[PDB]
Amino acid sequence: MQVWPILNLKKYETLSYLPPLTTDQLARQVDYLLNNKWVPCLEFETDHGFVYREHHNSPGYYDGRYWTMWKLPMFGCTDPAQVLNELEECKKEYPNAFIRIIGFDSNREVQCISFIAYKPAGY
Amino acid sequence: MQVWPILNLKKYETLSYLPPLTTDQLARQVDYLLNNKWVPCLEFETDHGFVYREHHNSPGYYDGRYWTMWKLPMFGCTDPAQVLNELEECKKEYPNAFIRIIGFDSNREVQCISFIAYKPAGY
Amino acid sequence: ASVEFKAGVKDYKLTYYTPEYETLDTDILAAFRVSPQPGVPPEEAGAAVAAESSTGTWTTVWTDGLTNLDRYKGRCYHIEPVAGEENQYICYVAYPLDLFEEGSVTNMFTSIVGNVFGFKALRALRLEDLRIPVAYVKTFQGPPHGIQVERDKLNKYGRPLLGCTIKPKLGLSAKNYGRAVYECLRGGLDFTKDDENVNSQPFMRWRDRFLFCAEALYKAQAETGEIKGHYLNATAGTCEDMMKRAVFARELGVPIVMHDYLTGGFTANTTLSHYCRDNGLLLHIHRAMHAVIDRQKNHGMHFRVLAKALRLSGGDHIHSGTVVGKLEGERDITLGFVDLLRDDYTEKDRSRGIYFTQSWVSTPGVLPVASGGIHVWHMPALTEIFGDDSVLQFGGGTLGHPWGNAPGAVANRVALEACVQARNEGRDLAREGNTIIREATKWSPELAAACEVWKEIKFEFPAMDTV
Amino acid sequence: ASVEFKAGVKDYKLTYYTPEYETLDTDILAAFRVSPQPGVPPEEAGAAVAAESSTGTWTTVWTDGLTNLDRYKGRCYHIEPVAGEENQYICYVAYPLDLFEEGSVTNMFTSIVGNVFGFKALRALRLEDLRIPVAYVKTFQGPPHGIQVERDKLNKYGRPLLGCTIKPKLGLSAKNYGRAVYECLRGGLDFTKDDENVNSQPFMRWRDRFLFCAEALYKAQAETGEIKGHYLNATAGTCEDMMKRAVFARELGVPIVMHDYLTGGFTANTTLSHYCRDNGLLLHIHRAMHAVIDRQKNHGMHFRVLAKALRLSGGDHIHSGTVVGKLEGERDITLGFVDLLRDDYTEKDRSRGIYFTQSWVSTPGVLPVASGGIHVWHMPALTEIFGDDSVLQFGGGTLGHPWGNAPGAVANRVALEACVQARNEGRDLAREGNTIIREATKWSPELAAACEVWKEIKFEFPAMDTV
Amino acid sequence: DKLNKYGRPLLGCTIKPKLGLSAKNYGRAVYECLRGGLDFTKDDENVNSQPFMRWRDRFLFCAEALYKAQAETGEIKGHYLNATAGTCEDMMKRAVFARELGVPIVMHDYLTGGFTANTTLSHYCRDNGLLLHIHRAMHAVIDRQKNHGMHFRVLAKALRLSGGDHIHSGTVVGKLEGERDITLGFVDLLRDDYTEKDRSRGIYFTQSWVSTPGVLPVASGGIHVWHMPALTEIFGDDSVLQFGGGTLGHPWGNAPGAVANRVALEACVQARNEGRDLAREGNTIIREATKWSPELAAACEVWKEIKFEFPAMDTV
Amino acid sequence: ASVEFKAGVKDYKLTYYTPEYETLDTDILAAFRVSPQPGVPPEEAGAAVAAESSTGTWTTVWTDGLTNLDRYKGRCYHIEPVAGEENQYICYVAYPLDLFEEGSVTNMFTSIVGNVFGFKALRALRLEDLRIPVAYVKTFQGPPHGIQVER
Ligand SMILES: O=C(O)[C@@](O)(COP(=O)(O)O)[C@H](O)[C@H](O)COP(=O)(O)O
Ligand SMILES: O=C(O)[C@@](O)(COP(=O)(O)O)[C@H](O)[C@H](O)COP(=O)(O)O
Ligand SMILES: O=C(O)[C@@](O)(COP(=O)(O)O)[C@H](O)[C@H](O)COP(=O)(O)O
Ligand SMILES: [Ca+2]
Ligand SMILES: [Ca+2]
Ligand SMILES: [Ca+2]
Repeated sequence: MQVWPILNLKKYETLSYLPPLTTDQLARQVDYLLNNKWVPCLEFETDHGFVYREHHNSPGYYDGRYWTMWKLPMFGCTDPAQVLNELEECKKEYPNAFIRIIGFDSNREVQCISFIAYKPAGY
Repeated sequence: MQVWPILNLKKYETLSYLPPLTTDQLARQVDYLLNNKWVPCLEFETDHGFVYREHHNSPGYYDGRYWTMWKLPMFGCTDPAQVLNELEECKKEYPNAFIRIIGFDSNREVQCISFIAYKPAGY
Repeated sequence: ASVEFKAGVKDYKLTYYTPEYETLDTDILAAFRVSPQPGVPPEEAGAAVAAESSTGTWTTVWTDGLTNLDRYKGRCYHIEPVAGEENQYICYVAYPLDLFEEGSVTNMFTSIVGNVFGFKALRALRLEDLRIPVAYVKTFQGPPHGIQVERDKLNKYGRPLLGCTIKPKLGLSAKNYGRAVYECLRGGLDFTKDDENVNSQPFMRWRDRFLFCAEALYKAQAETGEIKGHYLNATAGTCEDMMKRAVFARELGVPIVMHDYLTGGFTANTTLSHYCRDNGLLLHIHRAMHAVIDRQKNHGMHFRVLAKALRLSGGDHIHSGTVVGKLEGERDITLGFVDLLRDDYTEKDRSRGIYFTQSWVSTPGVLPVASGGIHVWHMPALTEIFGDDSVLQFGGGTLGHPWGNAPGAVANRVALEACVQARNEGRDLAREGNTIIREATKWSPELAAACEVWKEIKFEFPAMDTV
Repeated sequence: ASVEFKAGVKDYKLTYYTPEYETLDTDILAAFRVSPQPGVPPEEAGAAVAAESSTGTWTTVWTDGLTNLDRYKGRCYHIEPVAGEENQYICYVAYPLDLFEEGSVTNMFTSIVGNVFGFKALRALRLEDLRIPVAYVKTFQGPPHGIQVERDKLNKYGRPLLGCTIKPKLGLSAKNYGRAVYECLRGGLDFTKDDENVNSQPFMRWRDRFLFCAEALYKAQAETGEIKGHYLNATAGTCEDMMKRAVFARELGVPIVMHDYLTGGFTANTTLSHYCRDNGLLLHIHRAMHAVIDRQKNHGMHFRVLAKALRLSGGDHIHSGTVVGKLEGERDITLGFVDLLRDDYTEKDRSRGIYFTQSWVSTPGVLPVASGGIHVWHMPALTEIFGDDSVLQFGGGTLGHPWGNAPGAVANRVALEACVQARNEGRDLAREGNTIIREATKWSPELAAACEVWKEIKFEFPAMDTV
Repeated sequence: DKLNKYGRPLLGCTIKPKLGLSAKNYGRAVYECLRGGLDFTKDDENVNSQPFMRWRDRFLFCAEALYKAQAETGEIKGHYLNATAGTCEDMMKRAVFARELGVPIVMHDYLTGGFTANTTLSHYCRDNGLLLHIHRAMHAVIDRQKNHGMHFRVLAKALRLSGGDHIHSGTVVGKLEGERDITLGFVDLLRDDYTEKDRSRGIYFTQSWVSTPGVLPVASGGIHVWHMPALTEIFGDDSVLQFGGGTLGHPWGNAPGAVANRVALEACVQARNEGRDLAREGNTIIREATKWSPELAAACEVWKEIKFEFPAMDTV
Repeated sequence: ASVEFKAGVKDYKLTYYTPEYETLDTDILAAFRVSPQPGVPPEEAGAAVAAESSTGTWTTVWTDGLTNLDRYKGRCYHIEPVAGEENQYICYVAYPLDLFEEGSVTNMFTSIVGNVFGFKALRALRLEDLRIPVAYVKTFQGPPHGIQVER
């Protein structure tokens, strides 16, 4: 039997327990986002990469949930290259940042997609 | 579209989104203080440059507001050179301090001026 | 319009069988499966049920002249024979809006299901479905949070949530509960839970349990960086006990509590839904006892009725069956009521056992929870049946992994994320599931050990409640 | 005593079928009617039910080694075939005392009836009876007052009590409710009542109702000189609503309130029993919804189980059926559970559907309430079946008398006192009932009119739940 | 003194779509606006608690957001959390929860909630140290017409009595009506201790306030960066300037909208304090600041021609 | 269904004048008497009222893309001229049920009569009537007793 590790095993919600996504693997989630007519958005975070409680500890309140918005939601977008381009731009501007791709459904007003698309060095 | 930066973008209230004040620019704010007959005071802070909540988190309570007063409020002052002189003295005594100039209206008992006049190295 | 008072008994169908009636958009509509005794017209059986579930009794009372009995009466307005049954009929009843107490699931069940199932003149009776009009919908809080809010609170998107009941159902001490909890959450499950009948007992007192499971869960969050919860059961003997568990949960700062709505009861449930809305606690509903009422085709209340009343009373989560596991749940029926649980509009659909079109006027949807003898091999089928807005709950599928809780959790979390990825890529979960799972074991030795243990385990029997 | 951990699924009968087991006097004992699927040994079906109602799940979990699974486990310790049924067995289960939360009917039902009735491998399942050990009995308050105290409070001895539901079940205004109430109490009924589904509605708001029915009942007491009550329904959507009705009843100074224990729910019931004990209000229990669970032989929970749990939770009164009226109730079964409701000791008796000897360690007895399509002609049979410690309740039998409420009440009160006198004199109520009633009409023209109206009315059908 | 903000008008911003945004999206929009240099953001008047967004959820996420803004920028922020509600008990539950999260400022719609319930809230915020921002929704039902109703100076004086730290006061130059002279009028009534009779500005009586604290006027409604000069000259330092559409309508999104706004305002304050004439040199001062602020430049291109000029109804 | 974000101002009637709309039995319907300035089409005056009492402001905001603005927007769905008045119109507005707080008169009036009566582009405005759908009616207690009980 194996012991599941303890140190440096920070995880990043959906997809983070699979092998790192390949370039195509990455493409395919982006297509999946766009095939469901959801709106792409990028978000990034330099300082607080994981949730914490600084300002309150009542039920349902966590810090570190909000990241910062890269540019605006890509409304209209039908081209995955557009999204992967913006990922490259965000990366070049913020190479010490975690960067995630999210996908909005506006009918339900819920994020239907959210995954990590880039982690900084040592991550 | 540009993404407003995230790291090292601490701001210092009034005037702190402008380009740094020139020596003349600085003089002009001081004249403005003195032409409204307001009382110059300088204040400095080495340790806690920005607000934080150590001792309480009730509504309206922040730490880090109070800085420490350089000498007294310059009552009577009609000369701007006097004030810029004290700025220079404070700076020589406290080169690792943020220093601000403030202006008191005694009729309303409110500060009507307040701006940063010196930041330490890396700021 | 007055007529003299004539004491004595008449047929119910004289007043309460009204075939030509056009239902109003404010009426509550019931669908009964009715099995009359020999000798009893379906009309009169239909009529009986409507009368004694709304205004009438077994003989004429004079006090009806004081009111307008036409505007208050329940009405049997349509009968239809049941296919492949001797002497069995669907009877529809409309109940006017005024009959009901605003915001009380208790009062709606007290009329509609109060006394009629014991009538001598029926062999059997079963409430199949109910049409709650929108103006009655608006009198209830509903779910404290609902799917959108819950996902935004926990920061969890793109997949089903994963849960795990602590096992031995009973007999573990507090500190051991806490130990099991940390181990399970740190391997990738989002939630763990009190077993339904774990309340407070001689082997484990509640306040001790809550305490340690807080430490545990706060340690798993800290190690993994993803938000965790553990369903702390508020179920209790009295309302005052229940409220004491909630308030202590609140005071610990954790995200979620549970309640056993039917064995606690709708009056106390509603109370607890209210307090979690005021206090921002998520509310996981357990449906223990439901099968006492809802198993048989011929007699009882369908689970879609209990779920609708849960959505009114309030739950963020409800168990919904698994289809594939150790408890009964037919796929088509299950798709049915799940749709009733999460969506805003659901059209009539007899193939899925929806007898009424149902609107919810933006009452938040409820997250279905699949739990009960499932394991990694069922992952594909579960993801396909329920989709992303579900909680998948793996008790013996976690704690029975050969390598302990952490690795059991990893196996289940990996199998799930392999099915999501495969799905999102365009693969067919129903066709390719065993394969997908197979592929994932090549790189996850946690999953591989799970897969080896339970390879042959299936649960397939003749179901009882079918369409 | 330790053994290595071997993950994977085994038979339940390996751990949970224990035929040689001698029950302990602290154990809770369940009697299940079990109908296995084809292919499923009665042993393994028995075992399944015991395991998943106490400690076990569908695969081996390692965490059992942390505890002493032998002392906590539910146990199937006896199977016996069912007479005149293919593939149906009584299975007995013993549950240790530690499994249960002291004073919570909710927790005892959550284990014993929580999940097992939905098992795929069963066709059907039914809890017939439960043996609550005395040390568990002592953890409950029971009835707020109980028969002795109730009779001493109201000053009413030597006869059944007489009641009357107000009719039209719904749609009467407050002031009209109050009018009907005064008229009914002033002709000789001891009590009148809120109909179960009369809570607070658009046609009649609760606080208005309580108010006027106080005036009414205070006027009937004043005119007749005997103590009256009117069952003011506290049933409500939430505990806080419920408690508000109780507290206002308390504030009016009246003797008695009611509660719909199953549609309100055991958590809220228990709360209300507590408050009436602290506040000296009598507590009349309505059993609305019971027939949803308890009608069928093959699947559900027998009413004797619901009654026992009511006696623990707390009720001064519970409905118990009438035998002779419009709702189903077999005489022998009914004698059975009535005995379970009022007495301190009740020996095993399969002929009356008592599977267990049952002791109550002076927990007060509960008064049975017969209500539901009865009338003056049933008086003799009712008095014979139930005896003095009962409440006889005549809704359409009061308000459907041709001469109005007062005279309907007199008819029923006279018929009852004629049956008492005749009984006390040494006459046979079963043999001489029609006669006795006949004699009494010669001097009571109220009774005579009742008798003429309902002379032919009988309710006789094939029953469903039999022994 | 509580917020540590001196020497300029404060800046705020109403979250848009007025209705129909969820709680987590409200928090998202808030964080972005405050981090770009706005002092405050706010519940739209008619955002209370609804099917698309329940209040307790909103407060919680806007706390999270605002605490992240503050921490990134180091300047104190606030978000007016609307206590307006159906009953007093509901209202007081919202104030109590704002108190508990430790934020600085709540709001109330004084006329549709009503003076009784306002005075109750004003009391609580005193006893609990919450700032209290007053919205004046419905006022124009009573105060638009010269011939019939009640002038808005009357409602403002009553709000001063009842209690508000902030009230909306009109803008003059935006999408809602307010004549300059009458506006300088009642703004004086709201802030100063003594205000002499002056029929030219619609003050019919001399009014003293015996040191009742003055109320910060809030200019909001159809304004943008080109109105910055005028606003600064009309209201001076003791004002809150509020830019909903003017923040969330910026092409580059909230943070940049906020920056354009706060840049324009500090440029008018710097210009002013140097001795320039805001009424004469406004377009120029704004023009100059776009040369070094690309955020401002984008705002200024979008709304260059937008003006709001009609015959007013309430005049002297 | 998504379209790119185009900042800047547009006519209100482009989003909130909706003449072919069939009112829902849950909507809240408002009857306004509306007197536009010179130069202002009734259609745009009606639309302004509907927008600025429900979801919209004076310039396009990107955050609309995050919701479904069609299901929340107030909608001017009928204009009729007023007899014996120059430039005065009845404008009908429908408000979806989701916009309102249950049981709060204060919330209904804050949307519906909050801001619109001060709009520079109107000379005058008057709310004549409101159609309160029954599902909203049920959220209120109403009269404490009412006529029957009182007597
Ligand atoms: O005790 C149990 O049996 C369970 O925890 C399953 O444990 P395993 O995860 O070990 O199966 C669940 O409560 C049942 O699934 C309830 O069924 P339902 O969801 O249909 O109400
Ligand atoms: O509504 C009714 O039907 C009753 O008032 C009878 O009215 P009548 O007196 O007019 O028959 C009783 O509640 C039922 O008897 C309940 O049955 P049970 O006692 O078996 O629970
Ligand atoms: O709903 C609106 O229309 C506003 O948020 C302005 O939003 P924009 O920032 O997007 O214009 C303000 O509440 C009005 O200004 C109220 O007017 P007043 O202050 O005159 O009472
Ligand atoms: Ca369980
Ligand atoms: Ca009844
Ligand atoms: Ca607004």
